[PDB]
Amino acid sequence: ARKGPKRHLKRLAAPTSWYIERKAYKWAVRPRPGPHNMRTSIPLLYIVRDYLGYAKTAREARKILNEGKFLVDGRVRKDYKFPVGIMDVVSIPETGEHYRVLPNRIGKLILHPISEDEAFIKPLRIRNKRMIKGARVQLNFHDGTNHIVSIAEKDNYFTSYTVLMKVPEREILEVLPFEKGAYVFVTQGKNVARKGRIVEIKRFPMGWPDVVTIEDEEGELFDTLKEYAFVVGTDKPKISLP
Amino acid sequence: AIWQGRSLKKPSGGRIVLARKKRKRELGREPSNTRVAEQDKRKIIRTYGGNRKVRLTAAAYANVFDKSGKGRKVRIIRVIENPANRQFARRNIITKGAIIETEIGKAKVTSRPGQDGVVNAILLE
Amino acid sequence: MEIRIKEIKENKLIGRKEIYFEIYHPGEPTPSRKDVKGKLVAMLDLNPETTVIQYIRSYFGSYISKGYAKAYDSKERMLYIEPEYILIRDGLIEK
Amino acid sequence: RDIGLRVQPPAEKCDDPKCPWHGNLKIHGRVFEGIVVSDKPRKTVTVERQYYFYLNKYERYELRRSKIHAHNPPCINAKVGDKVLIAETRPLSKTKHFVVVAVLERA
Amino acid sequence: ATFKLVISDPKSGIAKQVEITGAETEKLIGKRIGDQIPAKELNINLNELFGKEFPEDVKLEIRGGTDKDGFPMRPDIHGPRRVRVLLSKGPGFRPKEKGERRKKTVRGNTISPEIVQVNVKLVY
RNA sequence: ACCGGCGGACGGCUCAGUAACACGUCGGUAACCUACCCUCGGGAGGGGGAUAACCCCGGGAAACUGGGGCUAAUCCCCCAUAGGCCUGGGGUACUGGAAGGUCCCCAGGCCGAAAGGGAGCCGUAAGGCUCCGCCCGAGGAUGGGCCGGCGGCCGAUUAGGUAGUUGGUGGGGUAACGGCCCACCAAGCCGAAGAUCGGUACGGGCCGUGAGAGCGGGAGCCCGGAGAUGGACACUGAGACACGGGUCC
Ligand SMILES: [Zn+2]
Repeated sequence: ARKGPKRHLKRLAAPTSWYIERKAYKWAVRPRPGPHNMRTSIPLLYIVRDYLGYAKTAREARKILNEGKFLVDGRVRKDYKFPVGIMDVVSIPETGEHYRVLPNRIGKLILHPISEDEAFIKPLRIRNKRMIKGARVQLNFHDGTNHIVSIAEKDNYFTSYTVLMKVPEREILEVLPFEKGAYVFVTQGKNVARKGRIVEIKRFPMGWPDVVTIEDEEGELFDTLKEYAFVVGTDKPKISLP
Repeated sequence: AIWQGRSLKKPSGGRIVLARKKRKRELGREPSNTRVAEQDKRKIIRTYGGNRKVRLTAAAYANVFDKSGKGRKVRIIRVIENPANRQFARRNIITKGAIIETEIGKAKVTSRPGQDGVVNAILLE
Repeated sequence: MEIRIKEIKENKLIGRKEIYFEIYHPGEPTPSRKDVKGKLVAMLDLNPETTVIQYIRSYFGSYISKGYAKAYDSKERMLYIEPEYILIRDGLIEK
Repeated sequence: RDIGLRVQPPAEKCDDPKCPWHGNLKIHGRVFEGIVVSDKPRKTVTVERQYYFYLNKYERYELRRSKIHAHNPPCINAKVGDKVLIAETRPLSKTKHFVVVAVLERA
Repeated sequence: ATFKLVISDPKSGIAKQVEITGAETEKLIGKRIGDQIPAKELNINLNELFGKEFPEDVKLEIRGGTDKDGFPMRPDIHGPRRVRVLLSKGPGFRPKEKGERRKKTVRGNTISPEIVQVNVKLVY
């Protein structure tokens, strides 16, 4: 009976990472394709209306968005279906507000207030590295963003590393490597929102993912996925992560 | 149409009853019996997802490559032997595994003319 | 009829202020929209032409009624943002 | 050469393009151990794996067997009764979707 | 067999309608679409009709027509026969969609006694 | 009102068919397609051509529909360059658990782009700024396609079933791997641990009952699958062989 892509999304079938009343209404905003995945993002309409309360109805929320009063990273977004994901910076210059989108201990997305000096920095985890035409190295980040560097700097970047990029100018500030003693922040799984330092890395045969052991601030050792470990510093977190 | 879906018989030997109509995405197309001729003939086919395929129906030239990487464009005379089918050699039908005779000698095809639109071959030593 | 302003919030994206208040009035009917707006304007020095009462709600067996109001900076902004039906209900539009 | 498994490569070599060690075939997915019960078809063996299934209501186990057809590379001439290791791969025929990668024990 | 001749002047964009009863209808019968004949054997003057001074070598070219049942004539259909053809473009079909095809009834190129209206163009 | 663009393949309804990779779950696609959206790196050079609307004349009971003239585009077509696809010979810079993958250097070829368009504010002009836009490459994201292991129903007053069937060697076709199909070579494959055949039935989350073990149901809500009087076919489109588009019986 299905003949093509879906365009709707019932509230009961909404992702579990949203702070949404699943039974108040029947329909939910189907997220447009964008930077992050479905499970690590929420449409900008929900952030504008439910999370912050700046609007009561979708009509006035759309009017606010069209007036260009909301900024994601450093660029103004007018699409109410635009996804906002992990490590994103939401800026409202008219009120001077800056938030970092982060998961909480039960995997739900929340906005953590930050300062103006921190609002210009967005960490990006290198999801993949490849080559393009002309012998140039292309880096693909956790939010689907891409960067291009010369072959000379091919040894300065590797997968699972973190790049601190200044937005919206898209300039690399520094690179945090993935190694022992590096501060990390777990973004998915059972140990969401937990932070600590790398202890050991275990690799397995076949296509099974690598596992990383992290020691938290209390001395407890817990395991998680290497792709779930997000480097945020060398010895201390370079961004506010509470 | 040329349905390329699931088989109608189980590996044990039982019969399978279709629970749905044939889908457009599971349909193939007629074979392109690329014949040796005097002028090349090719057509463009719009495929799944709006992609493009070049179908070569008549072939008159071939790109024959040697062991040193040198390639020459020559003319096809006849299909000496086609291991794919016992009638292709006598009907002068070029496939991927065919062996052809050109101005420089015997060549073995290495491309798929029905999917490529060109004929490429390697010299036989 | 005593009005207690429980909360005032300043919306700057939409140039308005949102006022949540309560009306204590035992042994009296639910106050009219005109009277509520008049008292609220007299108390908070708001502009009568840019204030709108979203709702006044009464509850079961209660002497207090909840009320929500919005005061906009400009009449043009209020017309642009607010729906037509609420303006008609509050009497700001002759329609 | 290592192809993602902690097993020794075959001693000899072959020209089969479907051999994961000396060809272009790629292994990805499940890895199973079994006993060869049939090897009559060319480059094809039948692998049998035995496991116990727990019946809740009767609180008892019942024996079940799994039969899988796998490709037999010329380097690894697995015979009937051999303890064999198979790995998942892309479809090779109507019923073959695994490939023999090593012979643990010779019958 | 009577005909309604729609004569169109390409150099002015005007058209005129004339009725043919029982003599020149025979003369017109049997010709296909695209056949040119002089206007002088059709028993018509063409001068006072258009208020013009057409040259002596004026001709009528049959461009189309419709029959009794209001069906058009397709130039690509041979013979004076009425058939049903799955059409996607051309005379007798208006697509109205992107790529839809509908089966319609059209007449052949040759003129038949069943034809009612014949559309022709003046050629100098 | 017309041309043109997008949507109309989602939503809404039903449980007919289906004992099957249909469904549930865990894994693969290193064997595949993807319009709308996000990021980075590049481009927008030169030409041609119809026609809708409108005017004249109409045909037909209607449904529908003919001829001529005159026009524009983000409409269509052509050239060039970028670029894609195949094959042959070399270097190993990259991701990966592992390269029929990516990248770089030669060679033979085929295919082969665009709308510097629109609006606003300035500026004497030239020119400048903002917004919405067009094409190519590399990635994502979104919706799918295909594949595997495991699980879930009764009848032996149904015991043999299969012959493109099971496997291979070479190809064709497909967006993709595959007896999906073809040519050739062998006799394989399933089965008393219930084959084949017949009966019934959309599968699951769940619902009813019972102290529990268990037994029974699985219409309403959600996810997945099918169907549009019974069938079979195709056009356009990224997506259909399409409930309110098309053809035949
Ligand atoms: Zn081998």
